[PDB]
Amino acid sequence: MDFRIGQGYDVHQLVPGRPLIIGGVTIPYERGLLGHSDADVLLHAITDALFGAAALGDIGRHFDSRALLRECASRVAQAGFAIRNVDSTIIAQAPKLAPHIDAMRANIAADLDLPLDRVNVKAKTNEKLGYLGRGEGIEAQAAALVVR
Amino acid sequence: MDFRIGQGYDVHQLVPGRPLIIGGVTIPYERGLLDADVLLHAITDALFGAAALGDIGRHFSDTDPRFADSRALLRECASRVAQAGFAIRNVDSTIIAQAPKLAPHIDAMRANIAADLDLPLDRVNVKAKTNEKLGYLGRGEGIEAQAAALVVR
Amino acid sequence: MDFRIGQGYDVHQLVPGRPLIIGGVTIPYERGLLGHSDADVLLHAITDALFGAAALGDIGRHFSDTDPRFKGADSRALLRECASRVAQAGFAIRNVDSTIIAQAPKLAPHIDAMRANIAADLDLPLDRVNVKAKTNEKLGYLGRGEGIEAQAAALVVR
Ligand SMILES: Nc1ccnc(=O)[nH]1
Ligand SMILES: Nc1ccnc(=O)[nH]1
Ligand SMILES: Nc1ccnc(=O)[nH]1
Ligand SMILES: [Cl-]
Ligand SMILES: [Mg+2]
Ligand SMILES: [Zn+2]
Ligand SMILES: [Zn+2]
Ligand SMILES: [Zn+2]
Repeated sequence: MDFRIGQGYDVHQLVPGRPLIIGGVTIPYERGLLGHSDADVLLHAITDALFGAAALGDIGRHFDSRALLRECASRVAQAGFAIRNVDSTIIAQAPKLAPHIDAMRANIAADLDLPLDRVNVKAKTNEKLGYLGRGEGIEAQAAALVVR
Repeated sequence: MDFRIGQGYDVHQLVPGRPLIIGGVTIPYERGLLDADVLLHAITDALFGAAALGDIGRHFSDTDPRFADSRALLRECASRVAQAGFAIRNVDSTIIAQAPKLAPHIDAMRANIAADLDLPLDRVNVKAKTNEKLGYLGRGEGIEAQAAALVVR
Repeated sequence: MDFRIGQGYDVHQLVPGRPLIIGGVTIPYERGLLGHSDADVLLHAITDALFGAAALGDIGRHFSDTDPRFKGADSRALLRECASRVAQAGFAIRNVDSTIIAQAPKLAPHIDAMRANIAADLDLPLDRVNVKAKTNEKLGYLGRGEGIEAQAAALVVR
């Protein structure tokens, strides 16, 4: 059986008067993510991880972020792949993410047509180090397993 | 069969006044990590990720009276992964530290992790990188670990 | 069905007077990457991921930072030897995915060429090799164009 892995990376700046949307979840915060779309850093990293696993290139080559994640899933199936699992990490000094995670995971599992038990979202601070630890941006990392 | 991957990340500040412990190994150095075992946390996180059990923060709170050191948490993690129905297939990882030299300590760390995970030794790998004097890591202000894990149900 | 995964990281400083070589492609640019070898950040990260998947240590173990035979070393040749030691360990490579993070130059026009180089060195079809390119959204030393980073994941099978 023809397994493939992919890995994704994303980061966006924290700016004033933007809403903070991570994993499809709007979170109350003084700042939000700057990007050309809704800047959903978690969903972007997963998207890239999925594109990588199917050897379809990346987010820049192909293109709200949930519609984009859905399209990615469609193009992955187009290529003949099925998604086995997604895992990920959000790196954010603030605000607290713990309470929003199950929701993010539910958003992701819906968009990808996966059962909840095949999707995971983890959260880390940056221990006050670098631009992340200063709350100047937020990073996400993702890993995806697919099979042909 | 029913394979899953997981990935882990971790970082801790590196300052005078503490012992340096990485992958269960104490390392002579003029600094230490605020036990703070980056390598073992990233790997634990990777294992929960693969199992889709959340993360180390949900399982072992900076609160709970039940918790101990990073190898104990790794064992408990492994046991919880087993109960969800997953056997661990392999682990790989990278420590990014500008200093001190990690090469001599690598087989020791791999030995701890394989013991803790109940794996054949040839299923655990640990790599080491500098950050080429770039950023907080390259200035020695902290140390990062990265981990990946394959599991099967 | 004895599958293994690996992951890899690399960074190098971007400096005046050096060739810019990434994924084995020489990119026209006024700066290049600094290292002992040709400092190909992408191939190094992929080499790490392969060594890691096979549990063979890492690129420092196999091709020391200090052995003068690796001065100006072609990193494609290092990747090929890596693939060779992975197969000799009994693994076949199934796929590689990877990411480059760089403020500049534009990497999109060279990405296919990099994928081609990697697929040849690993003896894979193009459709099992993927290369992605990111900016760091202007954050940190990567945003300041001080270095270029790469990440890789590889799946192999015994
Ligand atoms: N920002 C956060 C980092 C880690 N854990 C959280 O719950 N929130
Ligand atoms: N800190 C280290 C960086 C790179 N190699 C080592 O062996 N140790
Ligand atoms: N340096 C680059 C970053 C992102 N995309 C590119 O095409 N190039
Ligand atoms: Cl940038
Ligand atoms: Mg990083
Ligand atoms: Zn993004
Ligand atoms: Zn930690
Ligand atoms: Zn390198």
